Amino acid sequence: TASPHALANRLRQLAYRVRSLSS
Amino acid sequence: ASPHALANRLRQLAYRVRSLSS
Amino acid sequence: SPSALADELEQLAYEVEHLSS
Amino acid sequence: SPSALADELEQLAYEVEHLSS
Repeated sequence: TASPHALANRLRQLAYRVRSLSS
Repeated sequence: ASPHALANRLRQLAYRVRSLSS
Repeated sequence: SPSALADELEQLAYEVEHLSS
Repeated sequence: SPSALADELEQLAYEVEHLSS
């Protein structure tokens, strides 16, 4: 199981990709 | 927040993300 | 794609459920 | 809103960071 910190960092990278979306 | 509450909020937002465009 | 992103968000949510308070 | 969703996900990342294994 990934650590809370690794999961949090993954979630921040996904948030950057969401921010880059257009709608 | 519990792991459950965070996971459910993530799934809620996942649906909203699904509805966006590239 | 947004669907691919949403799929990864849901996978992340699954993993978050395995964590503890 | 993409930026609003991103802000919410970042706040969720803040919460996940403060969980335990």
